[PDB]
Amino acid sequence: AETVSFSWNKFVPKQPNMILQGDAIVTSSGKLQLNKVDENGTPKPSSLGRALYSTPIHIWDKETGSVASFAASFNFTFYAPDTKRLADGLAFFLAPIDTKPQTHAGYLGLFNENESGDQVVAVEFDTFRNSWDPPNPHIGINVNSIRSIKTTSWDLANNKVAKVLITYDASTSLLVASLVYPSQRTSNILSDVVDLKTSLPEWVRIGFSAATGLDIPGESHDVLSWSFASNLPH
Amino acid sequence: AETVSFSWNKFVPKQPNMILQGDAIVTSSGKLQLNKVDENGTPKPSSLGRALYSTPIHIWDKETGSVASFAASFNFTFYAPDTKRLADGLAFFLAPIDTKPQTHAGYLGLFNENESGDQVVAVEFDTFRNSWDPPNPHIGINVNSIRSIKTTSWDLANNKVAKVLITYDASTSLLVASLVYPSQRTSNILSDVVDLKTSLPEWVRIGFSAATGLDIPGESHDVLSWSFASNLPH
Amino acid sequence: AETVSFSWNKFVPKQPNMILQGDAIVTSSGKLQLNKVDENGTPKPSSLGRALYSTPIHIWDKETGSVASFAASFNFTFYAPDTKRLADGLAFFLAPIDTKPQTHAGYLGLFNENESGDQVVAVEFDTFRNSWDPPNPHIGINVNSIRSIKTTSWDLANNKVAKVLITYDASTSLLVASLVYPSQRTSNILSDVVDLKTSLPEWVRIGFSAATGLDIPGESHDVLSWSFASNLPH
Amino acid sequence: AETVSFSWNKFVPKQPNMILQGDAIVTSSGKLQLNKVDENGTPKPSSLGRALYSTPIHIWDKETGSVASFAASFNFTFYAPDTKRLADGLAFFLAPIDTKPQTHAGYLGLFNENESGDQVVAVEFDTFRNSWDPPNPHIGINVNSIRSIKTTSWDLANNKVAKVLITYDASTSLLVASLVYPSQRTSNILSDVVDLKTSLPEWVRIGFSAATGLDIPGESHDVLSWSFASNLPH
Ligand SMILES: [Ca+2]
Ligand SMILES: [Ca+2]
Ligand SMILES: [Ca+2]
Ligand SMILES: [Ca+2]
Ligand SMILES: [Mn+2]
Ligand SMILES: [Mn+2]
Ligand SMILES: [Mn+2]
Ligand SMILES: [Mn+2]
Repeated sequence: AETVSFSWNKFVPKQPNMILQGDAIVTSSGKLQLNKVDENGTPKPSSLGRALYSTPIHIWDKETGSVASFAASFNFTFYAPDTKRLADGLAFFLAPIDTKPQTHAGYLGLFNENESGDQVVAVEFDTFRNSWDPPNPHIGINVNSIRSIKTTSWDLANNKVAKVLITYDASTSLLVASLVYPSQRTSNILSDVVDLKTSLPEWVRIGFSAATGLDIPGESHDVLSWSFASNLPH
Repeated sequence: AETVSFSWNKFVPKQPNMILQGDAIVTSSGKLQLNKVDENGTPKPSSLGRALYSTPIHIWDKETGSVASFAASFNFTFYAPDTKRLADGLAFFLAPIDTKPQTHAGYLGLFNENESGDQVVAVEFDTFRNSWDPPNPHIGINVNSIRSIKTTSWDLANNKVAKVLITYDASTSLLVASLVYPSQRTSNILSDVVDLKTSLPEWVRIGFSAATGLDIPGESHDVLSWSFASNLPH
Repeated sequence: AETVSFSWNKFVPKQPNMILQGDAIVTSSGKLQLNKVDENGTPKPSSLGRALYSTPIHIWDKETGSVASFAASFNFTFYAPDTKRLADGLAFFLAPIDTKPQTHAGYLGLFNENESGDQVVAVEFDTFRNSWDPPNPHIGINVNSIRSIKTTSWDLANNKVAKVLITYDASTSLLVASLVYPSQRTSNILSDVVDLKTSLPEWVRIGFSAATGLDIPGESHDVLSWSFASNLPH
Repeated sequence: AETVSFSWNKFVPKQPNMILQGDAIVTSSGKLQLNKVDENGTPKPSSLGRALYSTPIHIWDKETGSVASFAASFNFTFYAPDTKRLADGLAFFLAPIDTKPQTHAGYLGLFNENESGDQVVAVEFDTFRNSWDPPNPHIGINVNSIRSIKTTSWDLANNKVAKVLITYDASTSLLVASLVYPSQRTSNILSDVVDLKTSLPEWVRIGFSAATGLDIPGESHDVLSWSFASNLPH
């Protein structure tokens, strides 16, 4: 086997094991703040921040044919000055080692209009209905496209902390995404199969991406903690 | 801290670390078969089997005031000769060290008519609507009563294997129960708060209980694997 | 695979997951005190206490032929009113589920004069030279006999805490025993091969045994903490 | 807490999570070969290869004052065409993020003549007696100096695989280094206290360094596997 793991209950500014892109920064308060915010703490429209764990992960082996199973968890929140006008969302994803930020707003920094997507697999938390979207805030599974292969309703709550759990079982190629609000005693879950061998390169970096509304502030997105474990078998 | 854990991908007949009650047995095939079955593999009505992990778990400390966080997973299935007439269900639970089987059928071997329940906490997978029940097969959280404190719809499927995950976070006293059918790419999740300090004794045994229909065969219930981890803090 | 593990930084009187034999007790102070002691804290000669983890461990599989790898750690100490007259020692061991205390003093509660030993594997910390012994306090590897298959010098220290680590690698059948005194910055290590398949039953209980001098007080032995992990492969 | 871990039973050429310096390469055979070798497999004198795990480790916190505990293991070997003329050795170490190779031969690529050492902590396996050295191959604990704070005899064996275990317990600041030859059923152990807070920077990279004899071939050094875990407390 080949394994890797990590856990933090907080971020540390300038931590050398995280790559930051876009507007993403880490506050003295230990928060990974993905989007730029006004004085009064008001998200600025057209913000785009990404953050990637520095060490590349070995996700599958062309030689042995093995695919890793993995699991990630995190806590996050968003703040919306106007609960009625949200945009655009947050995503957890896997991409090529040299991944750079893509289009903002509704493309969540991952993808691009008029272009087939890099090899990017993501789990989205989407607040804004684009043409390709279902109605309402949803959770989705994106496989090389911002046009989700499967979705589900996300009972979101402004300013409350959401506890997220993502899991991938190589044995069934089944990806599971669950989200829970302890404050609310509320919960959501989504699942589908994903072939990692056909959607990602052998080695990838994993991380976060979030965007504020194109022309509106939408909501800011902050990640509070992060945990992650991968097991690639012999 | 104080921890304990275990994992098996199969059961072994006569394994000395499992307590069996009722009709529960372990097949040569490595299945923990909770209910008695006809020649043709047809569940017998009024069957009741329970099985408990032999070592008692330390769930909370009256001295320090600490409460354990824990997590359990398992795979299970049921077989119903007649999909239209199911009964009664299966449960995962925690009870006092000296726990014995209670009433069958709709009481899931856990509880009793006309009696306040021992200190029993359970997560149920309920196939039969009793008076106290909501309509349809559901998943529930029972806290000393068969009358669930909270429920959710269970998209079940005859003969398919369900992958279950139960979690308890002392920090928020939030219990989470999730169930997934990889065959179906289908999933369900439930959550609520439970005060272990007021609902269980310091030490408990954890295990399985299932019942077939009172006067009908309902469905049989088999557990295939079991994993479990507890962490009681200083 | 099949795994089990546990960890405690202290013992709790009456803990239901420990079996006590002989004079062994657990103090309110969280110490597993193996031998009986005078008012003034003076060991009584001919004391014999054993303690076993309640759940039986699956050490090897006659069917699959697999053997578990495992690891145990603990902290312990002894007190000797007279450093010049020590006896007899302490042992960590594995034995049959129904193991009962054997001969005391130099037999460490494990074995018997004039009898071939049950299926008992042990790692000893031996303070008293019996006929079969090398000179000086030593650490040994006993395989069904109190006459160690291999030994090494133990730089012991009265009243100081020793940190012990025992490991078993099925892949090489190599058992490793290491002991460290942080106070002293001193350390000792021993290793040899042991065939578990030929020296123990499939299932065993693991635990501690200690004896005070036959006609002298020797030293008392206390275990402070215990950790343990086993992995039996498919 | 803050943790990180990893395990590999083999290296993969071009793996993106390892930094290679000097002559270090990874063979198709999955071996991390630290030193350059003739056609016939004969070490070339004045070889110097280092290899570092790419992600920086958080070893202590100036803010909280906490220091990590950690553990590393590995398998390694050396080949000596002439068992009577060995040089110079291998080391496991921790250094600053931007660590570069230093002096070769007896300086093990870590240090320099006439210079006080960077903040480098190491555990050495030393085959050649330099002026500062004790007689015979030894294991040592180097703290900012190639002049070991403590040493012990190393019962080495040409061409056999050694299994190494290094541990650091913040609670006692005690570093433990153990080495075992299963082929030989032979073992060695060393321990001393090390103040990480005064000998390393908060963040470091960990890795391997080995050197062949100045003017002689000495022995080659190959690392076969690597495991590592760190836990930095709140
Ligand atoms: Ca959208
Ligand atoms: Ca019911
Ligand atoms: Ca003796
Ligand atoms: Ca030297
Ligand atoms: Mn969407
Ligand atoms: Mn119900
Ligand atoms: Mn002896
Ligand atoms: Mn040296």
